[PDB]
Amino acid sequence: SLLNSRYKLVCYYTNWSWYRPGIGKYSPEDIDPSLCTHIVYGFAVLGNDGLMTAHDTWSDYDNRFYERVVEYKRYGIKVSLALGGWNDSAGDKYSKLVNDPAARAKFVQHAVAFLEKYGFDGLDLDWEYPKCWQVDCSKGPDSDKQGFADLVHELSAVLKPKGLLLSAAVSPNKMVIDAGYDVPVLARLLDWIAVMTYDYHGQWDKKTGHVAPLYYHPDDDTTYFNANYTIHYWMEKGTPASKIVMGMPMYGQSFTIENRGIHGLNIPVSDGGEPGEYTRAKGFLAYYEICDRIRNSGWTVVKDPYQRMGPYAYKGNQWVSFDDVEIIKKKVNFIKSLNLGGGMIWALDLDDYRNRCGQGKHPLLNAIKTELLNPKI
Ligand SMILES: *[C@@H]1O[C@H](CO)[C@@H](O)[C@H](O)[C@H]1NC(C)=O
Repeated sequence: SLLNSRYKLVCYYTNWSWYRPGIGKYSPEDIDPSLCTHIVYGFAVLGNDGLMTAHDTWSDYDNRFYERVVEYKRYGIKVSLALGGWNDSAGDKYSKLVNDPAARAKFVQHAVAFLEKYGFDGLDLDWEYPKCWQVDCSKGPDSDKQGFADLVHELSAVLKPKGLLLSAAVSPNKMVIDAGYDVPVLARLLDWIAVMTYDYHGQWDKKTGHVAPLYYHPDDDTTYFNANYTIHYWMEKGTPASKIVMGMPMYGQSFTIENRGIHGLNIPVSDGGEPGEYTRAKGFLAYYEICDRIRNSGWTVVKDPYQRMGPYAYKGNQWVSFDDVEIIKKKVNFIKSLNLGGGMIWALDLDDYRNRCGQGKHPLLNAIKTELLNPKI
């Protein structure tokens, strides 16, 4: 059992996975509580009044999704609510909040009342990102760093005496870490730091690349776009290993490659990949969409014999990089070897929870749990 282990397994739940057809539909009752130590609910958002509020009132309130996920506390799981996410981070509202001490003071008392009203065990901060709004460091003021650090302190001061948790999902990008994070403050105050060691590469690069490399690859344009660099950088900046939980993607980044008759890494790309039937997002495919293309649509799979990264798969002008069970076990061994706090997944609803691909239900997440519980490194 994971609840008896020395590691966390932090599972993100997404309320919008409900709005998918057929086998892609995901509900709170689909959560498998044997596979997580912590569940984080994505997402609440920052309202126009500077107060945390439900993003989807139809699901979160009218259909009681908050209560139906907090349900899983009865199994010994810690259930947190996440604030923010990529879409909520587009503008300046988080910046406006953290640069105004009076706005922070009002937000903090309301936020803890919000958590206690619905029974949440904690708050997860997912601002992407302080200073570098949606990764553009030219947008925000440097004071976002001190503002966010002070917000974390002020939340911790109210949450911790109540026994409530405080965590944050953070950038894997050296640039963002340098510009937006006061790492020693975050490392001291947060119960864990969920490092989003994925989306290193995607359609925005205009060439193919892996969503979540583990180690440096010779063809990389940087030394630092891999999980091994990222995790060591967080520690070098002052983060104890026990506070770090390493993110792992249950999905792939997809590409429409240019017509040049090649299919490897770093080949020119004209657009994101065609949307999947269930996830409906150009450039994105759930694992259960990827594994069906391999099994039943003849996509060719290319694996790294050195295991610096997971596989990629392609057919025609479509190309996708993702993590398979093999590289997942490698990443979890990495986690154990550095004595990190554990692992994190994005997201529950993107793994093959229905056993559509015949490897068993939740093949990626079960691979993580099995390897976390295996004493051998
Ligand atoms: C992982 O990163 C560490 C610290 O940056 C480095 O010493 C080591 O060479 C890396 N491991 C690889 C590339 O396999």
